[PDB]
Amino acid sequence: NSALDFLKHHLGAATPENPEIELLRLELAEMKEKYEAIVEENKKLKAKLAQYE
Amino acid sequence: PENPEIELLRLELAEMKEKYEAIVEENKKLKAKLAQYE
Repeated sequence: NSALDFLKHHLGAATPENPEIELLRLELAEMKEKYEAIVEENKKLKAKLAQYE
Repeated sequence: PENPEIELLRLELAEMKEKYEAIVEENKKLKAKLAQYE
């Protein structure tokens, strides 16, 4: 039963907040921020080259 | 720590970083090729 299943997963010992995991998640978010910025720049450089060639 | 969840997170962090070093490298070529017209 999907109802019981969901209940069975959301009940019990929650996951203790691990400091290493929180860090890594913030590094991931941070790295993704930087990546998306450069994707913007990368798209601008490509727009410029379109003018030439 | 030899924790699957932690190691998985490190793998994703490493991938995102690899995807990021590729555009950084990708633009290197662009800027350089761009000044062949500008």
